[PDB]
Amino acid sequence: DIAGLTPCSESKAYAKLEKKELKTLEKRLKQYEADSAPAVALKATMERTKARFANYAKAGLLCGNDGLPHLIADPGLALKYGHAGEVFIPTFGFLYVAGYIGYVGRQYLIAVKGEAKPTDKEIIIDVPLATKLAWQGAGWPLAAVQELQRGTLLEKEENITVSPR
Amino acid sequence: MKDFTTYLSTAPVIATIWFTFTAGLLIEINRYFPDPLVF
Amino acid sequence: LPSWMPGADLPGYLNGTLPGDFGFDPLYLGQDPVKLKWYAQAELMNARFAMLAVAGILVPELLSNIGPGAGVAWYDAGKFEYFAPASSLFGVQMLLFAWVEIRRYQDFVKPGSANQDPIFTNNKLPDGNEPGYPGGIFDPFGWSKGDIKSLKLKEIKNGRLAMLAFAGFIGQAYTTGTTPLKNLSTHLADPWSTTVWQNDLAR
Amino acid sequence: RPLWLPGSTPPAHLKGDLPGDFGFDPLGLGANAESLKWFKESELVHSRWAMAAVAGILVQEIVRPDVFWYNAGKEVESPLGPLGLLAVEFFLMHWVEVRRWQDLRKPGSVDQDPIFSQYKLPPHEVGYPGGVFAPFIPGDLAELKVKEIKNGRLAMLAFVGFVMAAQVTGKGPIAALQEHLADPWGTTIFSKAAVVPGQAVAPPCKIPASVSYKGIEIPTPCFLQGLWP
Amino acid sequence: VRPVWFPGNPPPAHLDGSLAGDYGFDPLFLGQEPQTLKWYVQAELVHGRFAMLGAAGIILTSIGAKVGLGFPEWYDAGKVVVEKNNIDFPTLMVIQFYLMGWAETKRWYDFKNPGSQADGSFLGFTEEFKGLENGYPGGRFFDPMGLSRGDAAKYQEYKQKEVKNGRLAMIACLGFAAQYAATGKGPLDNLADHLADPNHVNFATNGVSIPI
Amino acid sequence: RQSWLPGSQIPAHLDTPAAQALAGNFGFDPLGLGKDPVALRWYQQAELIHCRTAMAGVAGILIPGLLTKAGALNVPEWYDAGKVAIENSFAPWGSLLAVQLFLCGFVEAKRWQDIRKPGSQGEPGSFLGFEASLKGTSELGYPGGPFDPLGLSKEADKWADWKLKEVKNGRLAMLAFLGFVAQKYATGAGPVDNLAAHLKDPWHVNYATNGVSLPFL
Ligand code: CLA
Ligand code: CLA
Ligand SMILES: CC1=C[C@H](O)CC(C)(C)[C@H]1/C=C/C(C)=C/C=C/C(C)=C/C=C/C=C(C)/C=C/C=C(C)/C=C/C1=C(C)C[C@H](O)CC1(C)C
Ligand SMILES: CC1=C[C@H](O)CC(C)(C)[C@H]1/C=C/C(C)=C/C=C/C(C)=C/C=C/C=C(C)/C=C/C=C(C)/C=C/C1=C(C)C[C@H](O)CC1(C)C
Repeated sequence: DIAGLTPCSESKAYAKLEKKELKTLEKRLKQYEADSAPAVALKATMERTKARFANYAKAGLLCGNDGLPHLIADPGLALKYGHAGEVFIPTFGFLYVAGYIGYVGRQYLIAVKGEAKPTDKEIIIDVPLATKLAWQGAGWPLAAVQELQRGTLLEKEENITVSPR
Repeated sequence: MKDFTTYLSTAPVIATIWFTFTAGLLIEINRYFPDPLVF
Repeated sequence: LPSWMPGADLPGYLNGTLPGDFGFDPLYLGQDPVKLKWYAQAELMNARFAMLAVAGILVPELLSNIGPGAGVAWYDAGKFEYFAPASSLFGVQMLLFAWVEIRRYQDFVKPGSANQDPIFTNNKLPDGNEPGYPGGIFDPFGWSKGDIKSLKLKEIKNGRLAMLAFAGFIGQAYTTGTTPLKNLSTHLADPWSTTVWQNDLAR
Repeated sequence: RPLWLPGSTPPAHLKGDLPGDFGFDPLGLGANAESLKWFKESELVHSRWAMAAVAGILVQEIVRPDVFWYNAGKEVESPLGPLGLLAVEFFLMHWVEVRRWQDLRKPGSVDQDPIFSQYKLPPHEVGYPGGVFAPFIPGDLAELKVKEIKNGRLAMLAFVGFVMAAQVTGKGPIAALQEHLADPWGTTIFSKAAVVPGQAVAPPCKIPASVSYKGIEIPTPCFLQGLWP
Repeated sequence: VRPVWFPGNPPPAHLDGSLAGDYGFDPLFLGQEPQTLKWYVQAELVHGRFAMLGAAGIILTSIGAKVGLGFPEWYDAGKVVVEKNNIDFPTLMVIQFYLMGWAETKRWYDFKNPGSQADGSFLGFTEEFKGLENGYPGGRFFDPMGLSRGDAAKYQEYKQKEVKNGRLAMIACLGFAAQYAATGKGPLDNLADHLADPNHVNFATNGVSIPI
Repeated sequence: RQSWLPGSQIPAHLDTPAAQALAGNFGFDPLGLGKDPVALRWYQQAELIHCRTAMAGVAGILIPGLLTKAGALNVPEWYDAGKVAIENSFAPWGSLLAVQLFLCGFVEAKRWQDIRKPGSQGEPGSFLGFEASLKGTSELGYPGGPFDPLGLSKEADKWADWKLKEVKNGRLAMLAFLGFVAQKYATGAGPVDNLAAHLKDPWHVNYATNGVSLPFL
């Protein structure tokens, strides 16, 4: 398919690796009882192994010569061959939660600078104000692009600068 | 009790509680959704 | 003031200027007088078409059981020939009612402005305009001599009764599967074993 | 002024104003006046239905024996259908009840006949209509109201006694009184059941099961059947 | 003056005696702040009222289970109701969430803004969803027989009785749970066993409560 | 006044004359998106456009989907209508999408420059004869002229009522379209079929039983 990679459900080293992990787990399994808790834990392990290999073969991942899933990081090639779930949807999910954390921290900083003890509200966290901003932070991309377009996202050149500049 | 809540509002206690919540949330998600790599 | 429920507190905007003003508005739908004007005119129009509907459902069935091109039930009037398909009759109906309906609406928008005949410009309705109550050629037999406080009230009472009757005919027909005078004949044959609860539980 | 306990004190909201006022309110359910008007009306209505009920059960057992009043609704027969009788009772009782309730909530607002505008009911008090409802009065209302509430309280107690005696013995009130006269020491509620910290015994229910009427299969349970002695 | 939970010790400064059931019992000082004490008063009343309703259900169904009526025992009652009726479990749980969340959220925002649910925004109702005190919502719906607006000292007596019966039913429900966890039986069966052998059938013979 | 929660505090940006005079104001901004008045103007416009296209879309779902259960209008399911129509059609869907992108982009840019400047699209000379009838009507998002032919917006004593009916029917149609998408992914049948199933057995056929919407139970 992409880059000479076969799909994992078509790959043979993928099936060999699945069979090898089952072989190691059953060689460890064959030295216990039946209803014993080590045997129960190893059968749960084998169930999770089979479920994991079936889910990775179901998700349409691409395997190499080693039988291991390879990820495709190109928006157009991923959206063309059905691989947006591995890099593209995770990167927009990450950027949503990372801007969430950063915007809630920025709103807490701006809220606590407007008092007579900003360092005291930085050492001892104002929990109601922090939870208020943490719930209100869900509209952070809209609020961020609005603060961008008003010219209030950015401080002017009243910043601290060195002698050189 | 007010002073005990101020002590619980201090920085390392909130870092401990919040990282316990975040780590437990990720642990719970990895238990009920075992081994996620995509989507 | 004859109440719909004696002793109850009636809405203050209802004053007896409307025909059949009995103070019945539990949902307070007539608070705005503009909406009350629209609802009064719509009550008149739905009531008069329902009176014509109940007459046109009763009288052919009242004549089908006694001693005449068809004795077909009222809800099977579409499956009859009528010298033409029903689509052409739909088109004719919509043209003539487009004319008449928009003429009534222009009277309701501007009262005293839809009175004279457009082609034969000597013919004219008189200046007793009263939107919803035209007069003139629409009262050809010289009635309205009475105050009409009484005749308007009889008109809205028979109209409300026929609106309830037509909501009847739709409901009774959709439940029993049959014709309303045969439903009344069953309720006269055995009223004690043929009730709404009897048939509903016989489902 | 006689009391429910001679020597005690009545509650402060009970003075002797209403008929049948003997100072009996341990829970204090009439300290609100707006509540007490509703409960006076409800007491009168429960008392009148219970008096008519005890009269019906007594005259029914006297006139027509081998018909058990707890099963008259089962073993009655009529060409009048059950849903037809229930529909007539539904509409006519909804009418009468809503007229009386409107007189309650608006005092003296449904006095006039709706069909015949000549006839108007005179001014009165709530619960005691008068007029055509009372064509004939023997004596004075200041004692007849007391007699009415006393007979009505006694008949409410009589009706719950009829229901419990019918569920425990299985016979009518006159037949159960004949049983208590045939064996007074041996046929009492003390003589049928007892609870001791060792063991407890309850009387068997004489009303069998879900009653098979004409396809409805009415379930017929006994009242608080796990809590009888 | 007033009887304290622990005779000899003075009561704390935040527990004065104005509240019903005020015995000065706060050794962990969980209600020093007046807003937190207000919220805990209302939580105590809600837990108590659910425990009274629950314990009456336990007792009546267990009486009807020992006397041969066919009532289940309360640790099997939900399963046999769902399985013997035509009831699916998660839809009944979601309908419970809907109704209880509506009512509960009305209670929440009347705690927050104290007279605000009597504005008429719910269907047309005004002053019938106004509260009387903290956790005492007596109008026409919640106090229909109307005992809170006549004989105020007797109503204070009823507040005292309500708090005492609620604490008694909370420890009774903790009872029923612990009794079932130990013996694996119905609680009125346990009461029958204690009436049979008081000296020999008890928690010192269950073999669980004291494992020595 | 009326609110989405009785007893909750109304946000201070939704309690001003400019916010209270808008349409459908119930104080619902818990995420605080409209604290900026320029943002609230832009979001008013975005709500109006999503309302109107959601009503038109949900009407195109429901009325063919209701009438296809009656006799006439054999119309496919709304998640199959694009395929059935493009089999019936003459053009490929790419060319049809390109034509609708150009034709929508023109009109959209007209609305965009009207949002930027209210008295903008009435330049004398910029249009052949459109230019006189392409100003606003003193309230942005509510144009006049060829839009609104029948003159229903002429009487001032009906005007807030028409506004509030529009914003309620629009929000309800947006809920309807999100429902159409959700039900389609969960059940696999059409929305009229979902309504027929909830009417046939309400206590057993719902989102608590479909095995998708809450899978913990
Ligand atoms: C980080 C840098 C980067 C690099 C090195 C690539 C590399 C590639 N892109 Mg990707 N792309 C990227 C980021 C990048 N992309 C980003 C950020 C986007 C979203 C804007 C895209 C959206 C995109 C689309 C829609 C497509 C590609 C495609 C490609 C492949 C061929 C095009 C090429 O050689 O242009 C060199 C790359 C750059 C100069 C970076 C800018 C990318 C621009 C914005 C898009 C280029 C698309 C191109 C015009 C389409 C060519 C069609 C092809 C059949 C000839 C190549 C592997 C095409 C493909 O699938 O090939 C099989 C394709 O259709 N890209
Ligand atoms: C049918 C219901 C009923 C109702 C609504 C009333 C109402 C009233 N009674 Mg009357 N009473 C009744 C039946 C009723 N009574 C019966 C059957 C008897 C004979 C035992 C009496 C004997 C009696 C006396 C001696 C007096 C009253 C008085 C009153 C008035 C004031 C007391 C009060 O406020 O409590 C309101 C009462 C209720 C709200 C009803 C109680 C409802 C609870 C929740 C049920 C508990 C009953 C319990 C299950 C026992 C049932 C019977 C048992 C043997 C099985 C009030 C109008 C006093 C009075 O007339 O002063 C003006 C007074 O002195 N009652
Ligand atoms: C005060 C204080 C103070 C200081 O500061 C500190 C300290 C000391 C800590 C504190 C104390 C505390 C405590 C003691 C607590 C406890 C609690 C409880 C027990 C509760 C319960 C509570 C309880 C509850 C609610 C309960 C409820 C119940 C219920 C509903 C039930 C139900 C049911 C029934 C009917 C039957 C069925 O079949 C089943 C069921 C379903 C099961
Ligand atoms: C307000 C606020 C505020 C605060 O602060 C925060 C928060 C809360 C976040 C917020 C909220 C939000 C929300 C809820 C949103 C939602 C929305 C929606 C739903 C939309 C839709 C929307 C929707 C829409 C538009 C839609 C439209 C549709 C359409 C056109 C359709 C079309 C069609 C048709 C006809 C048919 C064919 O065959 C197909 C198709 C093609 C398919």
